Amino acid sequence: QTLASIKSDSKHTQKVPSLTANETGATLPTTPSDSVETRTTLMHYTGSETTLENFLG
Amino acid sequence: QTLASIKSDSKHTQKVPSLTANETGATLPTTPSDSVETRTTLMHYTGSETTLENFLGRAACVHVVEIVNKRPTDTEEHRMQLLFNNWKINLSSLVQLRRKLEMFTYVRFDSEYTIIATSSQPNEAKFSSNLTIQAMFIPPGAPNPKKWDDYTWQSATNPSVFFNVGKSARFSVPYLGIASAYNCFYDGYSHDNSTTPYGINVLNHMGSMAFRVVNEHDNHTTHVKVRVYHRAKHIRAWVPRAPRALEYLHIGRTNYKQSPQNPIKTRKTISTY
Amino acid sequence: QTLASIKSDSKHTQKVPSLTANETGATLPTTPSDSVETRTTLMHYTGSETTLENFLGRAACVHVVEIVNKRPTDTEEHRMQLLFNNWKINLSSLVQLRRKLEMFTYVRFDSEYTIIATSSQPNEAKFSSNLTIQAMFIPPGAPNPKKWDDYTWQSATNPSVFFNVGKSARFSVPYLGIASAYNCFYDGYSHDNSTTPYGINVLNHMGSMAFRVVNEHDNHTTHVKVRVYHRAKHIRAWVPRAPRALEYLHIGRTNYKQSPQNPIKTRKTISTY
Amino acid sequence: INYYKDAASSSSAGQSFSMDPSKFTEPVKDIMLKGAPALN
Amino acid sequence: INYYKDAASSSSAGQSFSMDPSKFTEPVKDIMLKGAPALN
Amino acid sequence: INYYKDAASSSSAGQSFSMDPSKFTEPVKDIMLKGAPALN
Amino acid sequence: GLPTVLTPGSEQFLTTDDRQSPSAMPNYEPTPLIHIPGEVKNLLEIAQVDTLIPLNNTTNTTGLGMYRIPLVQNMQGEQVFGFRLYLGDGVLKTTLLGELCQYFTHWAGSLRLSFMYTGPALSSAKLLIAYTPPGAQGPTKRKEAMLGTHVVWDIGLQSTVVLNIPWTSGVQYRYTDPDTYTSAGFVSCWYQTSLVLPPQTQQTVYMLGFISACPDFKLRLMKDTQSIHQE
Amino acid sequence: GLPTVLTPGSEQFLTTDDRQSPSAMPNYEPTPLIHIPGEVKNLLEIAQVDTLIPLNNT
Amino acid sequence: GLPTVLTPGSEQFLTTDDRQSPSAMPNYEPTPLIHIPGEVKNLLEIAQVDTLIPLNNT
Amino acid sequence: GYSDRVEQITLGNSTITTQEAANSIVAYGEWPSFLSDVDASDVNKTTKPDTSACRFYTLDSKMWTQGSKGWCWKLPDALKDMGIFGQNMFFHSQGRTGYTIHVQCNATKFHSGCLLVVVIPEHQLASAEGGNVSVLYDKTHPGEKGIDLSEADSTGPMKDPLYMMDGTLIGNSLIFPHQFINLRTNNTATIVVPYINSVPMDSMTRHNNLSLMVIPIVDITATSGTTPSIPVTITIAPMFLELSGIRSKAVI
Repeated sequence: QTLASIKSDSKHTQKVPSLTANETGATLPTTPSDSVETRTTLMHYTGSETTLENFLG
Repeated sequence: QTLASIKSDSKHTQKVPSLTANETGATLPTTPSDSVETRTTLMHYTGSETTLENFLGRAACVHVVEIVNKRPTDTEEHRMQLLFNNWKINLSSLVQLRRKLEMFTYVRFDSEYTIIATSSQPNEAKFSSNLTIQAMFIPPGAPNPKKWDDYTWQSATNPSVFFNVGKSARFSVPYLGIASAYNCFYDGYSHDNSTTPYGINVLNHMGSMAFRVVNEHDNHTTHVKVRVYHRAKHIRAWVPRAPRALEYLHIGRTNYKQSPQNPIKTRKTISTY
Repeated sequence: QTLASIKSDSKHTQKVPSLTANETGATLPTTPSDSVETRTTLMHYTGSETTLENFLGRAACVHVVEIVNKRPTDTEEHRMQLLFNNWKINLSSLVQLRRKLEMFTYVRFDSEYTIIATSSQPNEAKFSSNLTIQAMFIPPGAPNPKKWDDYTWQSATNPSVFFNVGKSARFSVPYLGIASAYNCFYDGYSHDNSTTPYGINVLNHMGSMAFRVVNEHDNHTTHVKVRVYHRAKHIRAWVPRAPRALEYLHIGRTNYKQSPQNPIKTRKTISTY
Repeated sequence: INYYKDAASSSSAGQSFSMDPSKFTEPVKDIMLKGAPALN
Repeated sequence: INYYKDAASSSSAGQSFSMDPSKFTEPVKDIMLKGAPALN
Repeated sequence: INYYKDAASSSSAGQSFSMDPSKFTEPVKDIMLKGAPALN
Repeated sequence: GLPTVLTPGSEQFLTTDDRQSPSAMPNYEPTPLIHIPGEVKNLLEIAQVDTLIPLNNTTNTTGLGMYRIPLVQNMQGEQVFGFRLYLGDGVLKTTLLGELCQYFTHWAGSLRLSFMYTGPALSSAKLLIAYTPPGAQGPTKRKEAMLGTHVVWDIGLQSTVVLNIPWTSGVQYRYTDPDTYTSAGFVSCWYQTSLVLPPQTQQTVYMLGFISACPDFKLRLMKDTQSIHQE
Repeated sequence: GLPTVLTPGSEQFLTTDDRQSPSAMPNYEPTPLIHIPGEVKNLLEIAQVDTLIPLNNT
Repeated sequence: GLPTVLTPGSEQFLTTDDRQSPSAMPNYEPTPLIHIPGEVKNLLEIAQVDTLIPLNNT
Repeated sequence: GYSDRVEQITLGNSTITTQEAANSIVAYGEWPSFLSDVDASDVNKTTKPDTSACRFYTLDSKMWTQGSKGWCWKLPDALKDMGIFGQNMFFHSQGRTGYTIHVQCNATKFHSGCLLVVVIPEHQLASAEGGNVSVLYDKTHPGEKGIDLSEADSTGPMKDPLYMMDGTLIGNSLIFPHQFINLRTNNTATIVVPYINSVPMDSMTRHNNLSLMVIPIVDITATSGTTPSIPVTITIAPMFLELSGIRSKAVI
């Protein structure tokens, strides 16, 4: 399985994932761990339900 | 195989399995060999019949609906006139099943449904008709048909089943959560408000199942009753609880009559055999 | 293969297989070779046809019930009017089977049932109807339906079978004991009391099977007869006994007519060929 | 070949047995058809 | 023997388990039926 | 398990794929979420 | 096209059958299961848990009175209680074991009774608890009761006595439902000595009855209960 | 879905047939069999036992 | 002729089922697939793309 | 040596000492513990108040007299005003905890009677009005006051203890974690209960997890004198308190 979230503690840094520019057209991926402290946890999910095949199938 | 009893002879000892304290809440296991002399003998039994899986794994009628083949009437909604009949899913409707499930606090299983339709013609119909029946599953948030022939019946994304009267449909439905187990009881509210409804009805959001007679209107009214049966598979349950003694009143509630009949039968004396 | 007979020539001896004493209760085996000269020859036979399994392993009609599709009448119980018809299980009802079973004192087997329904419409019905028939097994102690549409029919725990008229149902039922074999006869009482019923009826607690027409009332009465067939499987039997000669009177009893007809036909003389 | 798990659901197999009529024809203690007198 | 891929479509197998009544009959911390006094 | 020869007759198998959202979320030439300024 | 033959039972609906069936929700991923305390595998696990017996179900007894067995003062050789032993009926009808057993046709294996004395710490008594196997009526006198399976209970420091009722049967299984043929006999209790309370004390004291299955308890065939109805 | 063909006799009831069938009582455990004297395997075992002839049936 | 048993659900139409079925056009050869930009495998790939919120829907 | 009847429970900055106790119960055979990384679905780092909340709190004692029907408390509701634990319930979206519950009832050797202490998970209550009437929030969340089954309330839950406010006979309630206080021997009951739910963590305010009931199965009585009156004191502590989703204090 894979993680939905990875434990992350308070940060004080120069790197700021929370600031960007949507003008670029990018939707760069961010996680809750970028905005808040988080607990480590599993997805327990494959996305099978959302496959194109199941949607139009 | 295993033994039901182990040969045991008369004892005279300091160890006394026959004395305990139920105050502890323990129900420490004892055997006949603790009270009496016994012969050695085999169980010849596995307990297979008593498995939770076999207990809750038998099909039971859950719900019965009625739909008809009838010429729509301009003055009535297609639900007022039973051209279409949307059952809100709840296994509590037909209480034999309800009790078997209520015996546990949390229950998890996959469902298997069997749907059986039977027609009748109480009128002057000149012939029978093996009507095609459609069942459509409508998850919470999904469109609810307004008309017997509404666009919703296209079932573009909604699971649907077609079968004829006299035939049956069968299909499996995986555990729908949303939690890790279904709640049989809920000691709470949907939210923090004095007037909010209390009890399991808060969590019961399994959606509804819509039934329809697919066939166009005939020259007479036909009445179709559809019986839905449910069987659980891969059943797990937690925290067993005492079975209800009193008659049920309403779905999702533990309410009972203000002046209930005592389930316990009486006798003239404690000494009467 | 094995021999039916072994070549044997004329004898003049002291050993005489032809003389014995039936007083001993023995039926010591003898062969044609003991009385006459014989040719050697093969059996060409296994006895498969005569196995107990094949003998009691053919299906036989056990019981016939009648149920109808009819508008309930306020003045009659749904058993008085045959909307529902609870058969008490007993293989002794249709005596051909009874004899085959009575030939043994103790019999053990798994059962296979086949249930066949046929409808008829003696009235002015304008059309046929392939009614759905429900059979429900009601173990001893289980609720007995009062109404054709009673709650008991939910079959939450009771085994149940649904099939249409013109179709048949088939299912297996494992040996139900409670003893290690079924008793065909019981030389005793349920308990030590002068007025207690005598005979196998004491032990026959196989429960009952309830039949119902599932369909709602049509515009005419429909009569359905349901025939139940039984076949034994994995059959074992002990202590064979002489087959009954006289006509049976009642289920579970060995009673016969006070002045019975002698099963043995007569002739003018013992010398008549 | 079996489609069900309960033993009851199995077919009526299928195993023949040898005959043993001695239980019913020769229950008599210590005898044999030797051609010898039955009672002596 | 399985004809479908969803787990839900499988038969109600089929694996028995040993019993564990101690969860309900002996939740009591640190005791045993030694024949010893229950409270001492 | 297949009963027909035309591919069209096969079942809707059955092979999952990993996701690749970058085609739609990061088509932008030469960038990365380094926490670095998006435009510099 | 493989030649096939249909057999009787084709297209029947059997509520106790088990077959595979198409999923109505392809590729659905169920919520992960987390550890939940109290998992149950067998009903027999539950059957072994003690519950109260409404033994004092006498006419005009109300509330919790039914679960209190009175003991009183200067009674000697007298009967405290007694009942015919039924599993799916009698005083056990509404017990946990009872209700579980109402879902089964047949039952075998030993039962346990236990009694908790709830009277004053300064009080004492000796009770005879007895079981009378089938084939007899009563007991009506202690002298009869003592001839069965019994235990004398020294109501002292430990409050609870356990009586294991053995499977005294010539039949492998009994019916849960009342049945003369497979009846289980009787249970009774007598004052072995008497209830003794401190000087100048006059009052009724009580004990609570409990029932549970023994480890050797067996249930054989499922059926509907008679303990619920619906309109 | 495997292509199949039905043949004559489909859905017939033959009283001498032998087929498997679903159990109405899943996981049921039958009463253990104990030794019972007089077990019979074949009717021919019985046929070999002498019985009286009502010869003087006049 | 292999003995078979039909079960409930025989001949039902289930819109979410998946079975094989005969081709109506035997030996048909589909047009070759060429590379087309923007292939989608999962709806979740799309769900991760920012879109505007009509927040001021007053 | 040691005797089972004598025990000390230390928790946080509080202790309980008993001399006449029955062996404590760990419900369903499992100790309270923290949510694992394979149970959690909540990405928020959780809070573990530990000592500041996980200590014994005592609920106002109630008197046990002849005729008393028994009492019921809901958890966590009963502790909603209990200092830090209390406040944490309103500042967090969700939480998780087990409990240690102690029911104390002193008496002499001249007293008799017996309480049944039962912890019932998801004890969905029947309305006093029956029918299809629900029970109002206000009557399922009395806090420390608990529900006195002896007190009539036409808008409250059913009160008759024969059925434990749910149509189910009390006799069979012993299926639930329970312990008796038999004045003859023990004078206290102790039950340890793990977090029980279908959901890893849950609201601390819209929902109760446990229902603690104390019922006088056998009425209190003395060998002599007037009707006795013995206080029943209940002391409860969170075991492993884990909280999540900090937000403005809930107002209800």
